[PDB]
Amino acid sequence: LDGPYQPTTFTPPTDYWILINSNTNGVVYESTNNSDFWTAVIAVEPHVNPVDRQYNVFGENKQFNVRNDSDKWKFLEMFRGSSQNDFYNRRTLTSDTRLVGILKYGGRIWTFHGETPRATTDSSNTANLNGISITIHSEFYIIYINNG
Ligand SMILES: CC(=O)N[C@H]1[C@H](O[C@@H]2[C@@H](O)[C@H](O)O[C@H](CO)[C@@H]2O)O[C@H](CO)[C@@H](O[C@@H]2O[C@@H](C)[C@@H](O)[C@@H](O)[C@@H]2O)[C@@H]1O[C@@H]1O[C@H](CO)[C@H](O)[C@H](O)[C@H]1O[C@@H]1O[C@@H](C)[C@@H](O)[C@@H](O)[C@@H]1O
Repeated sequence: LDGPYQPTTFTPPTDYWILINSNTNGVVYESTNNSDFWTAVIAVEPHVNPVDRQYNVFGENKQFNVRNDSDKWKFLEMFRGSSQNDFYNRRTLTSDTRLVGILKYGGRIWTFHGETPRATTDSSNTANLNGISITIHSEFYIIYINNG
């Protein structure tokens, strides 16, 4: 509906889906409150063998082992709950549409995971929702995931 907006960093308001039109094979967005919430979504092109790729995430070079044996894009959610904790692949969205969504609502971050056209929403808790800001690397909309 509203957009597209160009890649930027901002603090999302609550109750609005951010829909990111992923158009490359790297970091799609980085989201943190710098206390209890770090999420980076990495885009993996169809049909790649296991590779150890370097990403610049929150000003640190991180190596992630990624793979994709499918015809679809893989959007890996990498999560850590503190600056000291290791990132881990918390969720994966497997998508032909290349749309990634995030919502702030009810003290939670909501995203889509699983495989289009039956991707479902899931929640992450935070003690500081209001402090979560996001750097979006692709054009985005503010309000589909499964359908385009
Ligand atoms: C159940 C469920 O939802 N399982 C999905 C899993 O984590 C759950 C999350 O809700 C939460 O983060 O953690 C919980 C643990 O306390 C739950 O286990 O998340 C993974 C990662 O996204 C899902 O797997 C991904 O999606 C599937 C489709 C596949 O592409 C995986 O390779 C990919 O990692 C996981 O979904 C289940 O995965 C298994 C096989 O490993 C089956 O495919 C299963 O069909 C699939 O469940 C289906 O997709 C879910 C996203 C959801 O729509 C569920 O209702 C549906 O049955």
